[PDB]
Amino acid sequence: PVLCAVMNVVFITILIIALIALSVG
Amino acid sequence: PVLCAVMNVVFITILIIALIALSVGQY
Amino acid sequence: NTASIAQARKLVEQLKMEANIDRIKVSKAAADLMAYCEAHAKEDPLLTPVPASENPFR
Amino acid sequence: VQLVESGGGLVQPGGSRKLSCSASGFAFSSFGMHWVRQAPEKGLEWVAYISSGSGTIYYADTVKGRFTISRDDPKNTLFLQMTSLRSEDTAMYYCVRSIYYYGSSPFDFWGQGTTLTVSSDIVMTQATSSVPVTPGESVSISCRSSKSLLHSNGNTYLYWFLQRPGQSPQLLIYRMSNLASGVPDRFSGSGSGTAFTLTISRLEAEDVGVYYCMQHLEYPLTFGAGTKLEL
Amino acid sequence: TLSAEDKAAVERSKMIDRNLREDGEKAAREVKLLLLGAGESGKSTIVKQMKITGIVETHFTFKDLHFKMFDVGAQRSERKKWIHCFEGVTAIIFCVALSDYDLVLAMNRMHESMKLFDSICNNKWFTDTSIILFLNKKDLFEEKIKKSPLTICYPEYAGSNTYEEAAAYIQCQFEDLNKRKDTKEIYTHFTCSTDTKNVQFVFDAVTDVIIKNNLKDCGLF
Amino acid sequence: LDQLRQEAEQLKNQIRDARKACADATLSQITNNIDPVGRIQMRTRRTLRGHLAKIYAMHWGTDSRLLVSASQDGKLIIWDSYTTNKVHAIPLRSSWVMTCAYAPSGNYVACGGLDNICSIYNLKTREGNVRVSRELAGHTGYLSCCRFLDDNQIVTSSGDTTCALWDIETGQQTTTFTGHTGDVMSLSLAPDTRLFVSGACDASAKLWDVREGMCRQTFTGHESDINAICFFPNGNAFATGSDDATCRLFDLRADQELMTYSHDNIICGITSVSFSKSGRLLLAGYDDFNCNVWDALKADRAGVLAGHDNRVSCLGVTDDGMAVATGSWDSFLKIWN
Amino acid sequence: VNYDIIVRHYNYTGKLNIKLTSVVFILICCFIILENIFVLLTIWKTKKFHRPMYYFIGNLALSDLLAGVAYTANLLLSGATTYKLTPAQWFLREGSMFVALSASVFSLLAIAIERYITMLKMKLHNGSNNFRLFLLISACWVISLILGGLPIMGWNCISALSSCSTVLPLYHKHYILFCTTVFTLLLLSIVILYCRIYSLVRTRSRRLTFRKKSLALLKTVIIVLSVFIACWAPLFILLLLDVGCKVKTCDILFRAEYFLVLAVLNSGTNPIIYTLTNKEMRRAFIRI
Repeated sequence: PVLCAVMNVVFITILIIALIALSVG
Repeated sequence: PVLCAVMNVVFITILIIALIALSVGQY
Repeated sequence: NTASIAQARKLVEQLKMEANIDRIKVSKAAADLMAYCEAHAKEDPLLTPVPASENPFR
Repeated sequence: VQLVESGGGLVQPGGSRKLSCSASGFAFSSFGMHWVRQAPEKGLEWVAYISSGSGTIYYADTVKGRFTISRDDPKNTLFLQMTSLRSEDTAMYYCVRSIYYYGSSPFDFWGQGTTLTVSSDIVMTQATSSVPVTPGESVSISCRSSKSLLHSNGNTYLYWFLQRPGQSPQLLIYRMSNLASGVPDRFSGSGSGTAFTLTISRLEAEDVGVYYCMQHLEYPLTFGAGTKLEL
Repeated sequence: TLSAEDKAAVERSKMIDRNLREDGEKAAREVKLLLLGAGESGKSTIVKQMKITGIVETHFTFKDLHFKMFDVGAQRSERKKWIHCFEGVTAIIFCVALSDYDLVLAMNRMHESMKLFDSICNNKWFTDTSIILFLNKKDLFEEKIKKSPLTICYPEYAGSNTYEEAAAYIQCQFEDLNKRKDTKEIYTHFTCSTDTKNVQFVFDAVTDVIIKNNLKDCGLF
Repeated sequence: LDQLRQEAEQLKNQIRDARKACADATLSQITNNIDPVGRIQMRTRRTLRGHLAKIYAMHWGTDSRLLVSASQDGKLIIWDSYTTNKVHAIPLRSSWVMTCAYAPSGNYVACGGLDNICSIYNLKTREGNVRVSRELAGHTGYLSCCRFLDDNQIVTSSGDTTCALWDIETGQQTTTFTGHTGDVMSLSLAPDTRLFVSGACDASAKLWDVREGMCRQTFTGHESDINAICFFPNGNAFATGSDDATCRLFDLRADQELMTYSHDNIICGITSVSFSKSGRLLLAGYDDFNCNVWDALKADRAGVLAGHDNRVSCLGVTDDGMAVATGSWDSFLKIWN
Repeated sequence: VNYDIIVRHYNYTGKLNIKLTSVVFILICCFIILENIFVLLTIWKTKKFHRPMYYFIGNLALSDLLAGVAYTANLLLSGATTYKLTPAQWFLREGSMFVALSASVFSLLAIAIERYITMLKMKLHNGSNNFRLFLLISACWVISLILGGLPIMGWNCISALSSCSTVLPLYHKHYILFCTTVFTLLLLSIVILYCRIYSLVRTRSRRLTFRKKSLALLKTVIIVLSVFIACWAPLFILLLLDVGCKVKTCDILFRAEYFLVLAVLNSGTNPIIYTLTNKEMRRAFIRI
């Protein structure tokens, strides 16, 4: 659905944020 | 469609595995 | 008038036709209904759930 | 119902040509359209297919890249833009109507054909290219496939066509048992996966011709070698 | 895992889905109006105002709105058996003859119109569908009240028998027949068989109903 | 006049006395040693999306696979219930459709509604589209139900307080069944198609003869109008659905009511009834968005098929009894077993 | 990157040490949490299961719930006891609070955008347009997460000490001016959108002409804009006077906990407005 698409987008986004956070950490 | 969805799933798995590797190893 | 008598006697003849019918006993009628329901109970895919092998709707 | 093709003639090897079939008498935008060709002394052979709405296009492996199929729905025309012709590429090109839904009869109507002269798959096998006929029999021919045509739906996508001498091929039986609208009850189909049989009863004329068995399980749709019967 | 024919069947199904969605989007931008009112109420004048048995469908257009009017008074059946087919209309045009305040069916035609309006305005299906009340025969009502009193229809009436305040009294009666005032609105108009402001009034009332519907849609109302 | 009225009163009392004289024991007193059907669990196997308005009727094909459904967006859609494909989508000339019917041979569909005409669409044409074969006009009220006898005869029921038997080839009524006093809301054909019953808006179902045109019997007992009616598969009993939250099972040979299917929890009208294949189950669609599954011999169930978000306006079982399809005003057909 | 950096940063701000404000703030905050749960379950409790105009009140309720839980996490872990936290945990806490508030403001903008689009296109029958719900809600959550994670992704004050904000020690100052600029842009966009909605409704209702409201809309618009400005703009002017003044002379700061609790009170009073003004869902909200 659309809620699940938004959920996948926010999950991949928080994953990229964690990835850059480890890249600086 | 289905090819873009499979590519997105593969990219999500690659990001998760890269995060797991950067958590195990270091830079 | 004329239409009143026409409608009244139409109802009268219709009920005369409806009253001269052979009635069987309600016990016999319900016995026939339950005999039909028991004779065909195996071929009822909603009564007895059919296995998913031969169920066309999975 | 009319399918009339145009664009034939003679072409030197190489180059280009455009075949066009004008459709009249049916809802052209609802039917998928096929191009099948027939060499001068050979059987039928599938060439191309465009869906309804042009959303799906297939070609034969001996044709892909050189040809282009296209349809013009408001003009009720079907086009075959063929480039880089070869000497083997000469044939009579038929335009074939085909509609696909549950219980439909695709390949039911065929065009008249235009002669064109040039100066892994499923193998369908016919028994013998000729069957003798003496008055007072009931002929029964066979067509053995090289793959189980019985899909998991229960359908068995094998068709039977009739081509009268100097005529266009006519659908007889679709999905191996369902006889098309307008054919007598003489023609009957039977068999199993990889084994099929067309049974004719009560011998008469008008059934003289070459009988082709086509499969429709997957593309490309491969015909059979044809089976002539004469007397 | 589908065969060669099943894929083409699914493709035909998807084209059919596409045409159904196109037809739905085309039929969603069209006002659906329902004409009601007793016989000889002058709704023939209203269906003639457009100037561009069973149910009768009148398609007319205006300043960027396509209207469809459904004259249902032709068929006589139990109205409660098919009135739920119109529970999604935009408005309800209700024609009432002002000149029928003294005529009798042998009862009173104005009372029959009021009973029908009471039955339709407070129906459980049109619980928020607004009503566009037309009051036809205003000039005939002028001459009739110039000759005959209004007390024959409303004995409880006590005002002076003149056109303006008696017309206001009739409108007040019809609007007081509205049990549900929080959800629906009644846009009264004193039409005649002469002028062409009727389509303008229908357009204005439908535009107001569209504004209220959008306000209720996006939370505000 | 008074002699005719008193004669009708005495004759109604004679009919009532004859109906009481044959009621030796009720159906509960005789179907008491029957082990119950247990709990009937049905799940939505299919959900057919594509209608954009309230679905008003449906009808299965005789091959138990193809549907037809009429909604008030002006579309007759013919589904392939096994794969949810839409075989055809017929645009109606009048979007106010209240019924549909699939011919027993599969060649035709029919539909009608507030336009008073019963249009008959030809499905298997040579030019590959579905075109109106006939428009049967002659009713003066809305057409509420229609069933095919064969490819040439269709019987309709309208709000003219009358039913009629048409000849499709000519286009004119060969028989008009009169005798009701309210809007005829539904009919149901016999398995041998020699008789049919019709339920009207006067709380009475009448058993008609197709070849003769006369009303054989009349069945009273409902407190309100009858919105739906179906036959027991045996052909000599039928169930009626009324607006007083009550199904009743009448019998043709006993000429009276056998059993009433009601529940104190249920206060909403009934829009559609249908028996199962063996007749043991009596499905009934209600106004409270549900679809209760009654035991036709015990009358002791409410086995809910709750899947809809609006009034279940139509339902029907397949000819092989394999599935139950219910259509509702929420524009979705669901298929149950 | 040890604790010495957070200690020396607090030394750079002078917030070093060595209250009932916490208990009243957690009272206000659990009130916010409970009303958020109420307004969020009400969407699930009713038949609003599809409701494409809804899910926006749901997103606002969800982000307000996250603002509540983030304010609990901040208040329980703030004060002189904060020194036991690592820079990672500190960045995590502050970024959580910022992503909560930014998600609230962006969801409010999404509500205003959907309302303006619905008001512009008259759209006689209800329109779903799920392709736009995805874009709006995903943009809300993604941009809020970006603004909350910009500190933890390196853009911070661990490199140069001169850019230190005395309200948030480890935070970069240019990041704070950028975040408050984005907040001001969102505020201006929301007010412009609602004023244009009112203009559209007023002119369209004025064009009509019949004898037998628009001012009822002005009440809703003015109370929405009023609570939004009155409970968010103090933080805007606070951070503006922080960034645009000399260092260590802004003694009127250090009471930002009251500013933070009023800014989260904004989020907490949003759902009571968006469920009391909407009578359709107030019908669904029968009792507590």
